[PDB]
Amino acid sequence: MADTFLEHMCRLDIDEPPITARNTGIICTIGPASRSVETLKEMIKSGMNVARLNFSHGTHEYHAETIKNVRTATESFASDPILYRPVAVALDTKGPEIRTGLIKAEVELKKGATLKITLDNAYMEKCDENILWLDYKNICKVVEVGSKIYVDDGLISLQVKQKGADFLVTEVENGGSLGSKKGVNLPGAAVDLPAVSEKDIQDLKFGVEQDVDMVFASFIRKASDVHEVRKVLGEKGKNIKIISKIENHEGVRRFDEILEASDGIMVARGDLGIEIPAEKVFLAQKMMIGRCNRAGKPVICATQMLESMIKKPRPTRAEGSDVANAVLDGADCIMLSGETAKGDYPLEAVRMQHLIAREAEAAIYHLQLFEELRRLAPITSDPTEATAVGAVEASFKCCSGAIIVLTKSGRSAHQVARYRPRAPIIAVTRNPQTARQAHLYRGIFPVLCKDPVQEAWAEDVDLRVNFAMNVGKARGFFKKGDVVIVLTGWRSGFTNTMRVVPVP
Amino acid sequence: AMADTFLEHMCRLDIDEPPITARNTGIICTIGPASRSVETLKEMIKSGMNVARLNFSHGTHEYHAETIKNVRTATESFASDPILYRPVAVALDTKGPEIRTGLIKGSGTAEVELKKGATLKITLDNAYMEKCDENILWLDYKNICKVVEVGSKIYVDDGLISLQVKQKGADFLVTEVENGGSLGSKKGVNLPGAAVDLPAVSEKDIQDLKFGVEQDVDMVFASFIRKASDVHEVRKVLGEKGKNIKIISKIENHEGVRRFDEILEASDGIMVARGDLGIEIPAEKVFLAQKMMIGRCNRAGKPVICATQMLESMIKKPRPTRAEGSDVANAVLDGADCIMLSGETAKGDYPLEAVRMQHLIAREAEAAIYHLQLFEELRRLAPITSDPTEATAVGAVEASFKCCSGAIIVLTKSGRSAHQVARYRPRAPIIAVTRNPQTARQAHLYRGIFPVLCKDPVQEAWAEDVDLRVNFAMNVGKARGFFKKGDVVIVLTGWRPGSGFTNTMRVVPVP
Amino acid sequence: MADTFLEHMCRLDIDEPPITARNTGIICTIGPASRSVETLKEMIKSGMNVARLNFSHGTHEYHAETIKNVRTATESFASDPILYRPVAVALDTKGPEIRTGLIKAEVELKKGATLKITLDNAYMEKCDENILWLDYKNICKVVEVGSKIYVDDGLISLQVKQKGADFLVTEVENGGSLGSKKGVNLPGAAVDLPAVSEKDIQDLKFGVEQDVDMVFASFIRKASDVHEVRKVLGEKGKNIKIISKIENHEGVRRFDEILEASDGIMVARGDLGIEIPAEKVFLAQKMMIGRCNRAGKPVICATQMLESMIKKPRPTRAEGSDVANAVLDGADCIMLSGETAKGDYPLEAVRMQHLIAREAEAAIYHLQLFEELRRLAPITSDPTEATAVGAVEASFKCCSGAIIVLTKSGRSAHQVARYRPRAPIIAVTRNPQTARQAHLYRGIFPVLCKDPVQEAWAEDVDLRVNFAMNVGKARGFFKKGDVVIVLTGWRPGSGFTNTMRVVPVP
Amino acid sequence: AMADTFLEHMCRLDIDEPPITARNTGIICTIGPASRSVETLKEMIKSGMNVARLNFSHGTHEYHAETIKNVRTATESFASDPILYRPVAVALDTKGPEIRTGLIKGSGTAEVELKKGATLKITLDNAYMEKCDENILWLDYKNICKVVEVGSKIYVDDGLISLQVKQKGADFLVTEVENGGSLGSKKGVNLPGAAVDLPAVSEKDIQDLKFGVEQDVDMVFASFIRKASDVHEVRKVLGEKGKNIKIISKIENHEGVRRFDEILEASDGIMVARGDLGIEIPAEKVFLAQKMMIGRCNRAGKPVICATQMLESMIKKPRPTRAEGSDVANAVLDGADCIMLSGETAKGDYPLEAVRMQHLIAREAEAAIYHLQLFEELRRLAPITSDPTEATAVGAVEASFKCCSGAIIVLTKSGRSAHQVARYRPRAPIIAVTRNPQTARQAHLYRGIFPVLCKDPVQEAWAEDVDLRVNFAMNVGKARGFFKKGDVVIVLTGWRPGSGFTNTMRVVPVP
Ligand SMILES: O=C([O-])C(=O)[O-]
Ligand SMILES: O=C([O-])C(=O)[O-]
Ligand SMILES: [K+]
Ligand SMILES: [K+]
Ligand SMILES: [Mg+2]
Ligand SMILES: [Mg+2]
Repeated sequence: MADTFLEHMCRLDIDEPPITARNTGIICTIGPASRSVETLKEMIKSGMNVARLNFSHGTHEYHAETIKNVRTATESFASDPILYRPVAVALDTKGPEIRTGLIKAEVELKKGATLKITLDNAYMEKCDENILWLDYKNICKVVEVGSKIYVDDGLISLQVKQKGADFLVTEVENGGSLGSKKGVNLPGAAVDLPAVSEKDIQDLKFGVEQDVDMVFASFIRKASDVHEVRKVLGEKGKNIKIISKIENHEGVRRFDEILEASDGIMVARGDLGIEIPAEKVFLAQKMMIGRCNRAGKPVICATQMLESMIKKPRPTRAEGSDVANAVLDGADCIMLSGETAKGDYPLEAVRMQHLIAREAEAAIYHLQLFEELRRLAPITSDPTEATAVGAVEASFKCCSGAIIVLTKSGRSAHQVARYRPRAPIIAVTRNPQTARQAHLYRGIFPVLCKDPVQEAWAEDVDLRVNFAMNVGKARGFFKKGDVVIVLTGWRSGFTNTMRVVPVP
Repeated sequence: AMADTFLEHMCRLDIDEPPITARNTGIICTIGPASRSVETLKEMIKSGMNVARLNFSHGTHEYHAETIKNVRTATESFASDPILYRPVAVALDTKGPEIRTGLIKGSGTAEVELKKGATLKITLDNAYMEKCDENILWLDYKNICKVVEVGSKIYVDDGLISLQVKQKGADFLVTEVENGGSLGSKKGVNLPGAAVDLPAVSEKDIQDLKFGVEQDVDMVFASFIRKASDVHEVRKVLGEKGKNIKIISKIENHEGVRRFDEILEASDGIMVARGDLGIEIPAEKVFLAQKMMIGRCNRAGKPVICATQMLESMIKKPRPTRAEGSDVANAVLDGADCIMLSGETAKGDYPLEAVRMQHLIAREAEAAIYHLQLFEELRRLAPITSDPTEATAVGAVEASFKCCSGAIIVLTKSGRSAHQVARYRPRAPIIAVTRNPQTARQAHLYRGIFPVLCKDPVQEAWAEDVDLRVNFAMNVGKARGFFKKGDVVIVLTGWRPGSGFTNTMRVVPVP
Repeated sequence: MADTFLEHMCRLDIDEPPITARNTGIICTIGPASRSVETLKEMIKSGMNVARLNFSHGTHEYHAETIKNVRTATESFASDPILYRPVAVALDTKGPEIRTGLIKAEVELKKGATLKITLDNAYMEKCDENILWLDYKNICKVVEVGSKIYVDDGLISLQVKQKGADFLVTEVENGGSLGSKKGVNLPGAAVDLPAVSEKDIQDLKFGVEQDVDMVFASFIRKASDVHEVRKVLGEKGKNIKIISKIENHEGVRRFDEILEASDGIMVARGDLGIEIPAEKVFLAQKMMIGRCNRAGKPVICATQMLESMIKKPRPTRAEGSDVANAVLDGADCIMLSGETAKGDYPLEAVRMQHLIAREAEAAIYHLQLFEELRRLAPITSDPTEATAVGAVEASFKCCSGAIIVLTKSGRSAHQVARYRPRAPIIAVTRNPQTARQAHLYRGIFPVLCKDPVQEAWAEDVDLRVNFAMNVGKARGFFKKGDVVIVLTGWRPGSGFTNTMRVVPVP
Repeated sequence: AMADTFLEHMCRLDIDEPPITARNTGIICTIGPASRSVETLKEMIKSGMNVARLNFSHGTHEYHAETIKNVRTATESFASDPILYRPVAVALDTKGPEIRTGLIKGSGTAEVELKKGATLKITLDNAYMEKCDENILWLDYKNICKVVEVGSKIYVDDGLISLQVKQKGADFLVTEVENGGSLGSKKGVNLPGAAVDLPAVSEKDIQDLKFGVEQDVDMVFASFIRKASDVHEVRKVLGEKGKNIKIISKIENHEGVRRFDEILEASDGIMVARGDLGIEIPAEKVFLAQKMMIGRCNRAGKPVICATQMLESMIKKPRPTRAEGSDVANAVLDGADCIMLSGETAKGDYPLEAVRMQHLIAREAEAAIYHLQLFEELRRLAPITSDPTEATAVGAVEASFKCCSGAIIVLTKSGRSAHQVARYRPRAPIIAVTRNPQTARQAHLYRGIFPVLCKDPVQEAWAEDVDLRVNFAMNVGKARGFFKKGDVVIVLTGWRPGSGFTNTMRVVPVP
């Protein structure tokens, strides 16, 4: 509304409540703190849209049981289709990780002490303060004397003092408590591990068997890595979405070809901020969100967004700012990892991301955003593109309560979301996978129609539209006499009709 | 357009890029001796005329009834092909509170020379009303001595001759010529700064407006409007029988500019009547008033006409001056909905060349509009509304830009749906399909509306009817060269018959 | 101040007086109506800044006398250095003109009649309704059956029906009265003539001898044409400004290379509107003005701006609009031709351009114009460029009465003018030619300091700044207590303007 | 800032593009046990500390006098080389109307575990002020029972523990534990929504402020400012002797946000004190208040500080969390003049790494600012004035962008000329040359200002005095790597000594 971004900031009002709808999807990592069906039901009620399974840990049998619990909780609400919320399942691959071994349970590494790194498997369960095993058998080929090795989210740091043929002698730079099977980072080293290992192949086939909705591919460095994951999913998994995790320097450098090959991007800030200087992570995050926004592809901001809530019921002020600014940047989804997998306050963490995301969406400077997105998108002969941007423009003109989109594949609703309306996008589908995957796109509130198909086209259209009207009324997005925008076809790939209709 | 700044947009204008076929700006032609025959009117229509203006400053009711007959005979000679038929509107331009001189005396030369520094007596004695000459001039404003004083300036004939009042009398004035010149018969007089007390709607005006209602004219151009109550009185004369006739207030004096907002609110549209305006206010200020008025009409979504002397030299020459070509283009760049020809078509030697030149310039200028900025500004200065038709309109225009559509096709009964699209100034032509002949004629007032009159019978099933009128628009656009099979067009329709229900926008390929 | 151009337009107010200063230069063509010392004096008082001498007509002896009269009229005001106005002298070359012979007097040409065009010089003084001689001797090699030939301001038009050896048989398409020695246009034909004829070389050498300030080079088609003009003016004329007249299709197509080679541009709309379709001239006009504004080179809009005032004391409404829109477009100068060379109301024509230009300058949307000029202009290590744009920003911030610029060559003042401040740019120089050429630049009000040079540089700066203070007070540009911007150097000579000061008017 | 849109500007951010040497955002470090020794303060200064914050919520006048002495000793250890000397400001942060609990009892564990649903009695009986435990909790707000009601929430220890009042008494409250946790001694208590009637300026605060004046502090961070009259009270206490001390109002409750405008008018600057603010208002609204206040301070040209938990994890860890890296960067991108460290430097294990991290992030964020849009908007929202100083400042900032200058050099007495430059947010560092030590330290409050203290005697020739100080600035910039010989800088000077005469801008090559 204000004519400048500065005036817009000056008018932000803490006493102005936001609208009901929350447009940014929330991705929760499942683990011991959130694995029970009972807790999952509350997670869903608190706002979880996507359950993420971290395949860096756990057996297939452990993950099959998590998936089972997630679906039990999700389907416990299916008896009321107007209130049912689809919940997607994401498989986050291990990828080319480096891990330490088992502590012979922690030991205290002291700054200045010597610590020897061994590849001898006779020590893989006998790590202590003098000797440390790790599973990267080629480490001696890629690090030099003077190299830095980081352990456990980059908190422990070691300096290589001597390099043998199959061992390293290091000095502890930043010490502290060292546990078992901790992650290792070698920034600057040309780590030669494969993008898709044999474990990754087994995990990906398991995801197809288990009917997952998306894959979060760790440590993607180039387009050929994405093509490899895509080849493994094969024809049977061809509709599974591949989200490439950017988390090293090469992935940032090669981001454009990775984006073109991917269905979406995760800014995987944990590893990313150890691989590049921490003071540069915000630049990469904003670069990648902007480029994904410009391309109309989903982008996830992830890792440590509410980290202190693993142990505290309230977040720090930096965490509140970080969630809000991710939404203001343009992130389609935000994510929780330890805060929901292992923390003491998993439901409070979900509710806080819901609350902050909703406040941040109300603070977006839509006047400039809508202008620049349209200026940066080319002209096209696609009738669905023109109808989508026309519908969004109409939605700003009448401050509609929603844009209702009927969609089989999701494509129609994605095209609308790319132009970032303020109003929620109620995407009506009969395809359950479409409904689960639509959570990746900002603004899309998927609803799963279960009424049988009508033989007459016009009748089946009116049925799904009335379904959306009832969902919107039930959720409090709008009320009788409000005005909504409705996008339909006139005959998949034929969305070309916009109607401005009052809610009955 | 596409450059990120207006300055770069200017730098990229290319005389070698042809414009599109469609011409969006309406052309209003004043009919007179040079254009009155059915034959010539047929060529005027072919050349681009959209509205025939009848100037009631001259002519009897018999005379104007015959002009209207000939306009309609020429217009309906094209009706046998509904695809190519062009509606032609009829406009009545009132005389209003004009001041005119008398006739030059029989003896002597046809015109008298008023020489700088000479004395000239102005009389109201009717014994001189047909014996005007270089010593004594009669005029028909019987109260003129009451509203002028010594030192007052009096202008005669398009402001070209100027007098200064040296002595005031009971029923005369003694003046000194300042700007001399040749004086003919029955010339217009202006008293800038004087409080002229003639009514906005005279007894003659009432009879003319009542005549216009009976003859079924489409619009009235109301001369010398100074305030909203002037407009209301015109509206009251037109009454219930003429309630659908559009009132265009002519702004031609300082008070009309001063009270412009209330006049615009009461009016259906505005004419910037630059002839009288440039005499009532300093000539160097007219462009300011023009740009202010076009801007405010654009903001309000009401039609605005730029009028008078746009191609003046073409009264005697077959090509216009460079100033005239620039004037026509800048009126369109300003945002005028219509442009107008007066003497160029009513009396000049090249009426068809004048119409053709306005059609050519307007089309080039429309291609030069910086739509990127204009569309953004119109949206920002337009309020949010709970009106579904308004949301649909702006949504259709945005979609029209996104796919570079060949047209926006709008089914409309009253015209309103199409006018709401026109207010947002799409590049593409707006084909307004109506079965209402008056709607089709009045639609010429709005930039970009190309009205087509469907004469097919109403199909029993609404959906079938709609598709009939859409396909009619498709045939018209293909025939006029606006688009071809496989192009994308925008189509706006209602959800039920009647006015007020336009809520549906479709992006469809042309068959 | 409005946030949108649309709202800016809506707020234009006919009752708001403009400031006193008029920033757009007025160029007047001198001719029979305006040649006398007595009239030239009134032309200067009415606002004429540049006297244009059209070398399509007249002998060197005739033009030498014109120049003497201009300088007599101009120096008649030198008595008072604070009110003295410099007046430049412009030579407008004949160029590759095509002219008909002598009728030997006018004939009528009827539509549909036959007219024969001959190169036979026996008929050169025997033009009539049947036979017409023109001086372009290769015309048959460039025209084709069916081509259009335009005579006399494009008002008569002929279509070639038969093409011979030294002959053309035409049909009269647009008739009318035909006098002697009228101009011919062959739009679409690839005319062969030199851009610099031998007569042009003698005329340019004459201009150097007469100390003219600028050359208006007719029918410039390419950069090498401009190079050839520069070569002829030579070392002796190296400071004469060369303005290329764009008036054919080739000049528009090759505008960029011509602008780069030129000191400035004239949009010569008369010939241009016959060479290209009349409805396209406004596009060429705004293109060239925009490109000249972007390059920071002067651009003149010319021809038929107030044409009806050749015979009438007031202009038409389209002529009022044309002058104003030229200024709104961004033209640095506007020009009068027949209106002052030969018409009945030369002083009224000048006064009207002065009045319209001032009203138009007050209506410019400076908020957007200053934003876009900066965006399009490069980052530079040149200190005077940075100082100039800093001075313009400062002038907008404090709504200053003027920007005062001391300049030897003009360049420092030209750099300010490119950023288009609202405030007048008082350019103080001791170089009289600098003072005359500065009229080419929108906003520059040049003043000629005649005081001797003070031994102390610092005192000589203050003296020249105090001179501008007195000029601005006398002309009513500002009053004591107003704030102005002052631009100066740090050491004497050209190329050191790096100092901006905000100071009260004493 | 070169892309035509903010979105493309984002798309072009390049992690491999190194930033300029200069860091423009001031860093304020809270001093405490971790950072109080002279040896550590010297390393704090080298790491980037610009302002030392003394937290008067804790410690005696003796303690704070010694802190001030050590800060001055470390700062003046660099004074031998005036080219490299960095001024360091001293800030006094008042206790204000704090509410705190008592000491945990000596018996049992050091902290007591409060369990969800347990009963906890709050008492005002002083016999318990050092005997708090899991059943009884003393606090020091003797009027608490008069401002809370049954149902009210009471928060303890950074809002981490929450209690609901279930029963009221004359000197006690019975509460139920809502959010349990480990309770230590002398923790902060918040009563959001309650009408706490503690004075803005207690007698203790008055003694602290008077001690601040006597110890020559540079600025005061006034806690819990709710209204302009609170600010006027601080200013009156500082009095004539303290009239040059800058008052920074800390906004940390709902009423201070509500009355922000009148507070900002009365204050020299603002601190967004997010610690208490995020307990007094919902945590999810803090970012809205932060961005509003930063925007309104930027619009007003007054310094704004973003404070609290910016690098909180670094109290215990040598690297920050990803959210902490993003928070610091976004504070700078919002427009914060300074950023602050609290426990990170006052008591943490990694004070030097925390300072260095803020310096590294702020420098990267400053290179990412979209100056193209920022400079346009700051100019559009700023008034036209006859103030010649203000016109000179915006002109130098425009010139700095035009030639990509290495610095803007500003000679200033009071600092104001350099403040006026900083308000328009140049990319180039502002080297503010002053002989007033207090001006130099206070200049750290303003984004972009690099203060340097000239220790040369005044030259009798004004022109020679200017030149001496400008060349000092040249040598500073070369030593610090802000520019080299042949680079171009902007120089602002006045036309006579004293404040208010800045009116000269020069573009000069670096000698
Ligand atoms: O030569 C000229 O000035 C013209 O043709 O307009
Ligand atoms: O006082 C403070 O600094 C706070 O509460 O954030
Ligand atoms: K993983
Ligand atoms: K010439
Ligand atoms: Mg009139
Ligand atoms: Mg010419």
